[PDB]
Amino acid sequence: REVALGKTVRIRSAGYKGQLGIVKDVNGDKATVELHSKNKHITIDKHKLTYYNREGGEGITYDELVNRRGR
Amino acid sequence: PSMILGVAASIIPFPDHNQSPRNTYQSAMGKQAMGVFLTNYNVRMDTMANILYYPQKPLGTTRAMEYLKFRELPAGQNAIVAIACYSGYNQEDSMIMNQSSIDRGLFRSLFFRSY
Amino acid sequence: MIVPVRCFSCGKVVGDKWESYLNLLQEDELDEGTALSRLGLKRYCCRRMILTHVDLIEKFLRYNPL
Amino acid sequence: MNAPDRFELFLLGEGESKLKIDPDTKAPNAVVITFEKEDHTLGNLIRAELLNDRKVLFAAYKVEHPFFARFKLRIQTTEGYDPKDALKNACNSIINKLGALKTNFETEWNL
Amino acid sequence: YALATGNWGEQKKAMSSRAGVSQVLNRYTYSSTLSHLRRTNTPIGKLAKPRQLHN
Amino acid sequence: ANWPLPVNIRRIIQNAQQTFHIDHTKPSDLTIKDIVLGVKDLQENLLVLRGKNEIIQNAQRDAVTLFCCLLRSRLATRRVLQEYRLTKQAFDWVLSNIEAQFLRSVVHPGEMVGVLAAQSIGEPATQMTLKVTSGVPRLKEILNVAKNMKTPSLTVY
Amino acid sequence: NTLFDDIFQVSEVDPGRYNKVCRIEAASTTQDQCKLTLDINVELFPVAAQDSLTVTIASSLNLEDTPANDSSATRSWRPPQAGDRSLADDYDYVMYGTAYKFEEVSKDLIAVYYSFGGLLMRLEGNYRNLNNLKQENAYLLIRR
Amino acid sequence: PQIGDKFASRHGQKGTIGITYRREDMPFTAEGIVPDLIINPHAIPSRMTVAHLIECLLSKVAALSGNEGDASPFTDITVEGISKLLREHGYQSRGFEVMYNGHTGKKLMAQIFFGPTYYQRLRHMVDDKIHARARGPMQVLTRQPVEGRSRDGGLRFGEMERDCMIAHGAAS
Amino acid sequence: RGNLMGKRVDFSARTVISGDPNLELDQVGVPKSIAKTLTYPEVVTPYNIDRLTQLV
Amino acid sequence: SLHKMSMMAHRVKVIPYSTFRLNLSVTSPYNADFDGDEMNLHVPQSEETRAELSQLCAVPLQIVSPQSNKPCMGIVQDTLCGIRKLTLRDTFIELDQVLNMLYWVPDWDGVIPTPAIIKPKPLWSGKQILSVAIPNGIHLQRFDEGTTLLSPKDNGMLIIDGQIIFGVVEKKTVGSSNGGLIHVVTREKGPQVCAKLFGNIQKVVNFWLLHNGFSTGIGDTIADGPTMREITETIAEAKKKVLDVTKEAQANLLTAKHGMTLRESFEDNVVRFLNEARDKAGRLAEVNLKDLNNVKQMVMAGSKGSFINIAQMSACVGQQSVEGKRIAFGFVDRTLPHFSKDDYSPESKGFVENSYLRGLTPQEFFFHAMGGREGLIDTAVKTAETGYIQRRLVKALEDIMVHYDNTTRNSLGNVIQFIYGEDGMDAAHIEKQSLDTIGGSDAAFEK
Amino acid sequence: AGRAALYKEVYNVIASDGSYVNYRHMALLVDVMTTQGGLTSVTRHGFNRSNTGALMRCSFEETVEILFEAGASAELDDCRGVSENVILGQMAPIGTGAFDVMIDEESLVKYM
Amino acid sequence: AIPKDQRATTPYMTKYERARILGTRALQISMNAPVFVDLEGETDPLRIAMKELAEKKIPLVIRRYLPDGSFEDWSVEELIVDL
Amino acid sequence: MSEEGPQVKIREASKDNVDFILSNVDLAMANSLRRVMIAEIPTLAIDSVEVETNTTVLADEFIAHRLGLIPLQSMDIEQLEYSRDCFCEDHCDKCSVVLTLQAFGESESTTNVYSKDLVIVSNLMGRNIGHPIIQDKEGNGVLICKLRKGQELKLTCVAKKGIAKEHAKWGPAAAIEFEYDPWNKLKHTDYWYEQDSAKEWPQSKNCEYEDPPNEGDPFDYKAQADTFYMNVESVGSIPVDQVVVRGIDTLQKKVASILLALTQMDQDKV
Amino acid sequence: MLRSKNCYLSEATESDLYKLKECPFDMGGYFIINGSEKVLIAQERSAGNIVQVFKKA
Ligand SMILES: [Mg+2]
Ligand SMILES: [Zn+2]
Ligand SMILES: [Zn+2]
Repeated sequence: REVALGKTVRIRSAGYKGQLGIVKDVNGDKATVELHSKNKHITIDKHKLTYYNREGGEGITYDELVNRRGR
Repeated sequence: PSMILGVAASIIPFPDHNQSPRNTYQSAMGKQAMGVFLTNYNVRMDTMANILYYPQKPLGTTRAMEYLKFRELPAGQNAIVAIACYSGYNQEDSMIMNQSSIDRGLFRSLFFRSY
Repeated sequence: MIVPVRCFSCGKVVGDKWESYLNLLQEDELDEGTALSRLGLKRYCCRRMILTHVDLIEKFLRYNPL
Repeated sequence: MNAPDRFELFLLGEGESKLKIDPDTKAPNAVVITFEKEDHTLGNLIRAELLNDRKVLFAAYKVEHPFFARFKLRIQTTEGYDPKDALKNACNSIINKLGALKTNFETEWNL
Repeated sequence: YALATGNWGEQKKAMSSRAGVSQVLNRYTYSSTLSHLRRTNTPIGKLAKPRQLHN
Repeated sequence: ANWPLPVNIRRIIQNAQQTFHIDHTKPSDLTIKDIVLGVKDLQENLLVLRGKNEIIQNAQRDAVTLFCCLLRSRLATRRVLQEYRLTKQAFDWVLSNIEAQFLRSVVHPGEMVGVLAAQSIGEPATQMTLKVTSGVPRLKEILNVAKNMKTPSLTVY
Repeated sequence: NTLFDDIFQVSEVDPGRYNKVCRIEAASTTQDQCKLTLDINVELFPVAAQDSLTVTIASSLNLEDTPANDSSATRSWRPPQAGDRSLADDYDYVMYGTAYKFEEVSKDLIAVYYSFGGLLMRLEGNYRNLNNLKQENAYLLIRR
Repeated sequence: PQIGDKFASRHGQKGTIGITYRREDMPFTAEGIVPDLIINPHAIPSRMTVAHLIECLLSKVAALSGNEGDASPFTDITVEGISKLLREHGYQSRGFEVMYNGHTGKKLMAQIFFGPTYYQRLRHMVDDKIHARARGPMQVLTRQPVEGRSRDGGLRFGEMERDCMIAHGAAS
Repeated sequence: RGNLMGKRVDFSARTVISGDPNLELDQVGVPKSIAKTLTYPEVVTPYNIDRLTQLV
Repeated sequence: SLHKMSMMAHRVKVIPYSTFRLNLSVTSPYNADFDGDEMNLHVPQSEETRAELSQLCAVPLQIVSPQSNKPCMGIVQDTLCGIRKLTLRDTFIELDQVLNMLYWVPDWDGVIPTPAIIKPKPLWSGKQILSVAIPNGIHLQRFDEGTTLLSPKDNGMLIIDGQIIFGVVEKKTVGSSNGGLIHVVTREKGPQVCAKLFGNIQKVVNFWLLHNGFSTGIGDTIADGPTMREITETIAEAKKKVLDVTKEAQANLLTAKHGMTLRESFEDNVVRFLNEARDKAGRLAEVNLKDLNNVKQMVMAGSKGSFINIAQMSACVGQQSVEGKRIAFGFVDRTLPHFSKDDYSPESKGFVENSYLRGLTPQEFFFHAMGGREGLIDTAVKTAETGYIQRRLVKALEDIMVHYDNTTRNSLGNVIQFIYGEDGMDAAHIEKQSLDTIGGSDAAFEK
Repeated sequence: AGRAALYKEVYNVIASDGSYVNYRHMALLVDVMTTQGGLTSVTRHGFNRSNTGALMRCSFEETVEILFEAGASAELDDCRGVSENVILGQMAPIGTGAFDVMIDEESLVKYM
Repeated sequence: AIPKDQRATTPYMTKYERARILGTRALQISMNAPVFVDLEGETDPLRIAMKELAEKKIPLVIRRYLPDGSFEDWSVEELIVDL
Repeated sequence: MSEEGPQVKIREASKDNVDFILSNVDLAMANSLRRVMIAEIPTLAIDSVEVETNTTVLADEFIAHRLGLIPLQSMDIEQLEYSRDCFCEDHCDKCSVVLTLQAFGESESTTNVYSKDLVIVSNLMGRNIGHPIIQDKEGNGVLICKLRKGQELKLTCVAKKGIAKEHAKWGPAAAIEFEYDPWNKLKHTDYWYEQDSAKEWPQSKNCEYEDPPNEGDPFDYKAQADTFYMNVESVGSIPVDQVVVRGIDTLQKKVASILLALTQMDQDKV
Repeated sequence: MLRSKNCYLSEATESDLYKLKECPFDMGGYFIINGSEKVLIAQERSAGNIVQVFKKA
């Protein structure tokens, strides 16, 4: 149901701007996104973080709900 | 006379100026030191493997370990040590480490695990 | 494995002096201390950075790559 | 993993302010000021400049724990002198001294 | 089996055979491997005399 | 003469002297009869058993003999009127404090005295260091009740 | 306010095991009983053998503004400012301490012990009349 | 490396990191050199580890001179020779240095021993030993918490803990 | 002795200890992860209902 | 968990790092260091259990140990050295540091004490700040050797109304002593007051030591030329005496002590002479050391070290012995192949002449290795035997209780003691006192 | 006299190194070990051979022998010992368990 | 059997008794149970229990068991709390 | 000569080191200046590294750390906004600088990779930032990695503004020498000695700028520390004079921020 | 066991060892069975054919 599941995302704003990670568990509004360089998990709002492609490409906002797809 | 010691005891500098239990403890705990165990790594699949980022040869070298290839495969680093009572946070056996040195790559290492 | 970029204690950049140190040691024919002084390292914190450094990168490069 | 983030020692978060003054009931005309995200850099300067004042009867600072970048400053002034006025005067004197030092250093380096 | 389990003998009568004869080589540092390759053991199966350092 | 005892009389009298600001020069208001009666009342007020029959009364009487000796030694008339000079109020305060401390120092029923004794004996044994046998082997042979100890000995006077 | 005054010629200064505190022995140059043993900070107030140091014990340091009318207890001592003249102006060494012992040396000689922090003073008088107004905390003033 | 990691010297002087300070907070000498590690002096007299100080002095002299130092046992190297070499380099006979406080900048009353020392990082780290359980996996036979940290096990309440709690009197 | 005299219990933690001069005598520094893992049941009652709801 | 102090109830304080942090004075009952030790934590799950732990197993409630009738906690490590250095008579502090030190005290009322010296420069003694940390209402008086009301050696201790008058603060005052400050504070005021005193003293001493500094070095173990010459002369004299004893024994002129053979008495004399020589050399080395020596300062404070350590590090290492006897003849009438047969000289039998600073020859190095091996074996065996003995003792006395009739009975109800301790007194509420009536002479008693 | 000599020997052993132990603990130990007419060694053949509870005795050593003997004979475990309560998982009658707490009506109607 | 009012135990409250009553009262207040004192801005059950015990307003009865089997009932209000 | 407060006297000037004497200033201000110059000056350094291909014998984290430790030019660091304060998504030309490094092994001998091989691909908009600092005579720079034939290293970096407090890689100063009172006139320290103090303790190089103490003179208890000798060494990202100026400016900015917060809260509370 | 007469690495030079992905600093002396290196610990025993006489209790 939730689009944000297993898709590589980039953290925007806050103290982790520009970081790359993969969201593992999503519940309610907060989304748990792991970190690549850092071995820790940070929970942030799904709307704030942008969405990228698994292989690589342009980044998009949380408008994936309208598109109902990836990339 | 210095050849009466073993492989582990040949690493200790000035062992004649130290108490025997201290030498025994150092010999026992030397095997747990972190360093480049072999140059064949990155080609071997071992269950555990720890490699120091920047291994450094000791300043106080001994003639005995020249044949043990310790200077070619060191298992430690040379760090500036000050013996002082600063802030009272290093009592008993605790020690105080510089954050800048750690950030610059002091004593950091790699961990390898194979499944 | 490879020479550190910066000195651990203070932070002086010593990663650009390894080749010069080797060249001084191999044809200029002087002891390590005078070569270190010539390079520009005056504190023993910086001197120990390259005086007690082992270059294991060559051993790794000896193996055939992909 | 329990490593605090490296930006928490100099960045103000949410819900907390840089300054916080609470009146002290132990002594008259005494207040306690809590600074968040600074330590051991400007606190010593503030304490020294307050001690340089003649209407300040007490000036000290301390850091409760190195883990958290915060310190508490206690000022006791003579009757009729608000501690906030003393703090403002000390800050102004520090600003003037720093400006003079910068100007002198620039003048010396110019030649 | 004898080289792997370390019990010097056949699969049967393992409990009556010596244990620890064969051990996994310790590869954590060069000194540890060198010390492990030059190690001896005294099978004792309470007594301080055999453990003391003799002249 | 130095033996462990429940209540420290010297600390109590020093605290009373410090908190009452004795002049050490003015004559005291205490009387010999009052001092003796107060000492006797304090001695009779120390209860450890709180029984009504003869056996329990005798046990309570003879279970505080050392403390009574110490109290009599530290509260003699000559000592009070020469060295530790207190007034009537200070003397009453000292007596009340002594009684309260003695009552608060009594053991509490329900304590695991056996486990406490076992631990208090075993800790020095673990902390014990290295011709008469002594140390860990001697303690082991004492606890096990060995019929043939390594080093028997005799002492004849 | 003043409770004592003498010349107290000093002799036999003992350096001791310290480097900033010296224990000295003195003797009045008037009464033939007064003796004084005092520890002083020679770093701030150097003292040599065979020297005369006028000592003075005062209940309070305040001048004629207050005629030693007690008070001034636990006032949270403040740094001195311009003016506010006190008895310390005349003297060169002022110390504050606590009395803790009142041993009687003999039938007429009495001894008073003072503790100025870590430094102790033993003052011995006579007839229990010279050192009669010594009851509690007081200031010690020394003039060169 | 972080707080709790085990670090040991070459003379049996093991220890763990208790606090971590930045460069500014660390004490500094007149030349601006800050130590990488700080060791309490209350560990030398009890263990009588003179070789630690001798090796530190020899390493300092070697770093200053640039030639490798010899620490082989039963040799002719003495403390007086190392002290003379250090004095020739112009630092101190006994290796003491004058340091300044990192918080206020005031000079320290007591001089501080200084010099490089070889240190090794052990295999024991706090990240591989921290455990915490609250109603985890169950056993089959005894229906008691499982064994081991990797299996999310629980701590064992031994007989010593039981009798200590008995002595404490906490029956509930 | 291994299952009745002494057994294994829940709500327990174990880690390397360290010194802290700034902590009081009756105080222990619990790591955040350990505190998060361990829990203590609290009965929902007046005088703490608001705090319990905030924690939930 | 050897004793009841090995497990106690604390208060949770969340910290941002993954390691247990505890006060330094708490480690002593736990017998734990910070070299890799791990310690367990248990969380109560009910209100009654929490109340029981708070009111029975609290840290302040276990200050006084009923085992040795002494406090189980005290000032240790560098805090002891700092409190000894601060209280010294020549230590003076200025206003800028005094204000910070006063503010560091959590329960400071807000009154600045009057400085000891006011006229030349306002200076506060360290004893003044230490007394400020000490709560009011505690009077302590201890007299050491040669201690009077005007003690010049600054020995002993006298506290009036929570104010230090004279005397250096050392292990005998703020340590685990019989009549120390901790015991008096715990007996007079509540345990919370004692815990607050611990915290305040630790904070002020740590701040002062941080802003003062303390170190140690190789030069602290080096003695001057004349002292080393005297030590060498003493060792030579002892060796000459041993040689004379051997020469007398070899001529059958020696007389054996009753109950001993001709060899046991000779060995006893030799070891006695060697031990006396080592003790004399160590005493000379300790006397030669100055007051500014770091090792001497640590030893005097009592935080760490001892006279034997200083002796072995500066003057001479003691003779290596096995099970109390000298090194046995491993070979045929020889200790090592480098010696000759039938050699009874102290050097060949395991006597070390050099110190740790000077370095050891291979023979004494081997002898020291043998001694260390013996020590390790002794510890390994002793720990197991003591564990078994402790388990048996605990299992044999786990059902003994004191009932409401002040009688000590087991589970079966049998009476073992009609009154606990034959006096019915709690162990933790007993102090060592002297009875004046028994002592003294008849004339003095009558007077 | 044997008990006094045993206490003296225990004190000599304890005080040999220099440590101090309160007299009450040693006195309790020697009284327990000499409660009967002779020495009761702290071993399998000593204190573990009394008329105490079967579970408490079996918890120390020789678990199945003691249980077998109890089954063969007619042994009733009155069960107020600490070991029995620990086995049964009940609040032992020690420390805070030596008394029961009850609620009275008169206090309730008087306080309210 | 109950020893009438010729009781012979101690007229004071032991530490174990204090802990047990404090824990029981803390649990009872933690659950929805009446409080016989003025909370006065306290919300921790244990502190409420200590406040109740301050003026002996706890309706609890101590039953001290003799080793034989007899027991005597002691009221909380009549027990002196000196510790 | 601008104002009667602190005074300066430069003993030596250089592109990497500056020697000067501080006068008419207190210990607290000098210590604060030293601390600010150590760990308060903003600097540009590589923060995030994207590794495309790595066939070398070095781990990705190793190369990332080595690249992050490489100094970069920060002359115009005041014209670059903080990443957290920018309105972009991850990075842009107004808040970050993008650098790309490509290396391949063609020659039979080992092919070294130097910091001079880094190429800036973003638009600097005329700002003097992002250029790697090269001070070697050969003009090579910091050795990043060594490659043999057949090995390739392609990766992209982005540089972000930061201070040394967050990470030691942003420090612009290597070592700062701080010293005052070459003679023990203030008695601020006690000299450890065996037989003599002057003989055992070497004289500092700054003893020639102060009058030697006079024997047989009373201890001056009214004298305080007012003269300080400071030497500042720069890594190379920022010149030493600019380092000192930026340190003074940062201290002034912190004090001004404290004053502004005090004024704002006074206005709000009144 | 490694570096024996029947092992391929006995006569191998440094270049051959590097080609065979073997560390030249390796010493051998162990057995490779099931992919895990095994080392035989020397066993200590009393020498035979020796006449020894002891005293009993
Ligand atoms: Mg340990
Ligand atoms: Zn450096
Ligand atoms: Zn941007």
